[PDB]
Amino acid sequence: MKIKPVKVESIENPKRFLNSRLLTKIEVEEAIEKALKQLYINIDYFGEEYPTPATFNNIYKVMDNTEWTNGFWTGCLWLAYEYNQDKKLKNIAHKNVLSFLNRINNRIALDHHNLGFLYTPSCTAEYRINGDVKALEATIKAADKLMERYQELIIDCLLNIQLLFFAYEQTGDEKYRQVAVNHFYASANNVVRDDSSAFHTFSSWARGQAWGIYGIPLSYRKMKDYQQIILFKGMTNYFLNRLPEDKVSYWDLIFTDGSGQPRDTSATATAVCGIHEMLKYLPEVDPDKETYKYAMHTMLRSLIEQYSNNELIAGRPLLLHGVYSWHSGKGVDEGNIWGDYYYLEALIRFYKDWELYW
Repeated sequence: MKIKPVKVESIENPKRFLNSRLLTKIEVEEAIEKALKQLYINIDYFGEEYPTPATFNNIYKVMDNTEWTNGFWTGCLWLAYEYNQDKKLKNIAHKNVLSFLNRINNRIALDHHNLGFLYTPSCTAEYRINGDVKALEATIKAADKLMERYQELIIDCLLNIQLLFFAYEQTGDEKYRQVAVNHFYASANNVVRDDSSAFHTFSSWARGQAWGIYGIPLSYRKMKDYQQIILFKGMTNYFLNRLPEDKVSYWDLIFTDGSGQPRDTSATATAVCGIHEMLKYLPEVDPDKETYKYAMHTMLRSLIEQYSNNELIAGRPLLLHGVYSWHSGKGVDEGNIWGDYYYLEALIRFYKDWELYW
């Protein structure tokens, strides 16, 4: 299958990225340590329960395993575990995994399309880390449910399908791969506009753009279609060209400095992960490769220096100033758990050779 032509905008004023300082080991390390201090605080606060999708006045409420976002909390714990190998983290995160197994076994609150977001950073993550068999079981069950739904289109489905590529690799069953590949091309052609912008379902919502920026290289790993690199370039350049002075996306990329509109830091964290991933594969002769490298550094630096949480009290997020849903008035200028997750994932990506949960 083919990818429709898209307009790849030239990266405007590339020196805005190229003239910046790369992040040092100590800077990233200190950001990770600050994040983990908050996580350890929140461990005692949440116990075996979960943060709400977004904070309220920058304090998460405590909820059970029933939203679309619970996996991102366990994801934070596993990422912390990547850094310090603390058995305490493993023990809590594994209890979450058992809860996720229970959730899929008993079909509890699973009327959410992105089973990938729920099971990948929680269950597939533990499997990646230590081969836990119940984490594997939950993941395969999640994958099977997704397969059933894809026979009985949203941009974040580009991350959703990673669960299918995993199932293909684990079982050898080609059907997982076929559905994954088919859904990729259908999403790419439909949910991405000709100017390389995006909408949610089939102005430019920043997180939707970032889902594409990360979803595409994730899929590229498993498909190796060069037109995916072109599409990544289209979507990424569109994003970078609409970043404000501090390089942190406003919630909608039609807004910039002086708009008075809230930022969405979660979109920027996700884009940093996406660019980091794509750079593993992008040819050295790509004239924009170095610009991308510096871009992701400048974006992540701003998140660390200007947006990361500095108040270490119960319920605080890792990262401030996200937007959950502007139109519903939910989590507007609030921390959110996926933003926390991708922020920490970006830090871990920069710090170590990280084995992807995705």
